[PDB]
Amino acid sequence: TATFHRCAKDPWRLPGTYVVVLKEETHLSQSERTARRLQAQAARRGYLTKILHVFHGLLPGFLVKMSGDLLELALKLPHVDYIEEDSSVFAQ
Amino acid sequence: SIPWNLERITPPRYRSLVEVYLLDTSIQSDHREIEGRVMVTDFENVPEEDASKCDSHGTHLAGVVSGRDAGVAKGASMRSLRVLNCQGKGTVSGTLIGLEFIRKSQLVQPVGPLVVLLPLAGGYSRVLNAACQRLARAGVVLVTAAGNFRDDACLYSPASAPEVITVGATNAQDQPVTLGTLGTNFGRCVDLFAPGEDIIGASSDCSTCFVSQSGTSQAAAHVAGIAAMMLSAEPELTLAELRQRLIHFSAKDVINEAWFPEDQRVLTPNLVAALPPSQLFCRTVWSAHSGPTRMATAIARCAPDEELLSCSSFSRSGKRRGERMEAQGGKLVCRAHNAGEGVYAIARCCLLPQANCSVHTAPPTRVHCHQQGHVLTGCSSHWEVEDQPNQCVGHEASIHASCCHAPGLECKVKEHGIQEQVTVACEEGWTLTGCSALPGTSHVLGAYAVDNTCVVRSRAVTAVAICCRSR
Amino acid sequence: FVSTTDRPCG
Ligand SMILES: [Ca+2]
Repeated sequence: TATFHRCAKDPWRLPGTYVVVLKEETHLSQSERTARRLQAQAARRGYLTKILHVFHGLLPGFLVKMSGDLLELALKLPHVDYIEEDSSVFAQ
Repeated sequence: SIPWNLERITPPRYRSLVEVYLLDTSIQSDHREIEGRVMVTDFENVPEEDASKCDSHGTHLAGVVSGRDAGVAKGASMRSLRVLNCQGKGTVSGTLIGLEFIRKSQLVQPVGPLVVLLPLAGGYSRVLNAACQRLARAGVVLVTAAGNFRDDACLYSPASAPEVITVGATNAQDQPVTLGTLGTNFGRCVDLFAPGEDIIGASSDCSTCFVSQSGTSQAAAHVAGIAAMMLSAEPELTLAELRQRLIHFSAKDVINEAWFPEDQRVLTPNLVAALPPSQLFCRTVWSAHSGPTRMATAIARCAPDEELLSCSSFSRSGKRRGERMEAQGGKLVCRAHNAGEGVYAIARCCLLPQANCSVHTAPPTRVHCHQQGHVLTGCSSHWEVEDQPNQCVGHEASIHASCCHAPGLECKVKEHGIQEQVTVACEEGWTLTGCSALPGTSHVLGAYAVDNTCVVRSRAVTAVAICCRSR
Repeated sequence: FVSTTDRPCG
């Protein structure tokens, strides 16, 4: 049920930084557990990850600096709703 | 000695407790245009760059919003978040963490109505549209720029976001800003246009100097100021209520639609923003196109506190199967059926208090809203095979009348049968609630409302407009 | 129009 998304304007993509978005009803301590669970299993595979920020107040989730290789692993984490690659915004 | 843009948003008749957040570059907060009125939060989330240039974009825009001499809403309080770096560049993640900071600021030290200006754009983002949406259902007014790419604004964020006012730009001759392959964005995701070319504002070169800049964020800046003044005269306004007033008080039918691609001219509203001088409000909503199947439905929907009084459809082809009003999630919704090139669903979304509305689906001298005191606000019509005030007329077709119980509401039905395009408009003071086509000697491909004008397109055709007032 | 958004306008 959890899906991945990334910007279509290809030169605006920002690979390596991902916005993990959990389901509506997820609590902040659940979101932090889920985010550290990612680093836990990514460390087992010899990948280093950095949780840059954990969200709460508008949407539940977190922002992780990691390889895209871990995207199958991250999609299967509990509570995960969708993941989106970070991308560039510009002054208008 | 009055800048063209400030005169344009002045109505033809004309006679604080709101805060305005701004997310972009750094700001020269001690510029005499904006000095004292602009608290720099010093929040910062900007990517690494791959000094007077750093704050040029945001200084100008804070000046357009509240500058002392060249601002729209002088005396508006502003707070500044840095999300774009010195090259005008930012990230979606930076903008989420920024929007999140605003909401948590508002929970920790509440104030009056909030107007967040988003003078930025990237490609369509699921996550950024969700955040603007959930911030808007919390009660915060978000105003955004349509985009600078002469494109469909639905392909960009937060321009395409649900529940954000998206603003495109126009210049001093009431035409869309276009510059080669660059220019204002357009389409069903643009709510209105505002002055955005040759806009004079505070220049980050000196504390006293001015510059002229262009952009859909300059257009957005006029509207954030118009909304800031609007929200101080009436702080209780919901966002549905504000957007209806923004549309109502705009200048209508001044833009030269020939500057837009042919297929986007119906989808793009011909509105140029204006302040209120010193009622039944309706706006037309266009659907995300359905598809090329013969079993194909597109859906246009109204705001949560917005009633749906009519529903129609438009097929560029002609081969259409009509439209119908259906309840979904507890809300009236408009759904258009394809035969088939594809179809749009054109909903008429109105703001009516003290009114219960209901759909009555029956064949076509019968009356559909026979309940005494109820008004007929709009008539829909759909069929399966391809071959008198409170009454809907048809041909083999199933009718979907929408009938509201409303005390002050008064409704009259104007018609006009005649060719490519037939029009009939409600008289001044009435609001068009429903627009429908009556068939005849010509196949009709669609009927849609344009402010208070009912427009039916055919290839004998009768336009049928339902107009309502208060008393 | 300006680079922060250098051609002229009107
Ligand atoms: Ca919009």
